[PDB]
Amino acid sequence: LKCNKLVPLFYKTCPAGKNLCYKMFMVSNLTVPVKRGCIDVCPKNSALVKYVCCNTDRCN
Repeated sequence: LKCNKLVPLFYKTCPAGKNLCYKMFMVSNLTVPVKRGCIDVCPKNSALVKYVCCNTDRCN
């Protein structure tokens, strides 16, 4: 249950209270992640900016 916030800040671990991790970014250089954190509801998306939510492993 360890995740990172954004990238240059990292997060460490945020178990209990939360439920999964999530990242949000848009077209930049070659499809890269921009922000990240652990929450519980992260559905929906858009078209130029995508925001997904991971469960565990490689992301909380």
